[PDB]
Amino acid sequence: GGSVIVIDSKAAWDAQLAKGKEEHKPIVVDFTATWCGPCKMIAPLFETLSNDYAGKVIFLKVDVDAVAAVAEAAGITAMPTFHVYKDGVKADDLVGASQDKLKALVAKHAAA
Repeated sequence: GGSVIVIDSKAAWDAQLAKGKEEHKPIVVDFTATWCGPCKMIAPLFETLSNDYAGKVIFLKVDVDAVAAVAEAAGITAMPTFHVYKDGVKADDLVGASQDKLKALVAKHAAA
């Protein structure tokens, strides 16, 4: 629908990071899992934020169990974990289900 893009493979992962680099837009990733309770609780917000920032920020969702290769490379240990990517590299992160911190993180990078 143009909101959250579900990553299903490493190939998709690489294509999306490249997209952020080509469009010069920051990417915010939600590393989650079906067994993660707090992840289930913050997902509604991540989606809303994706509607609120459509066109300014690209939102990706990675199910760690479904795409182990990306999860491992990303260095994930606790859920949920949020990463910000710019020009193809990790630029910032947030770990935990803090709604107030998630909002601040997105707003911060939506700017400059």
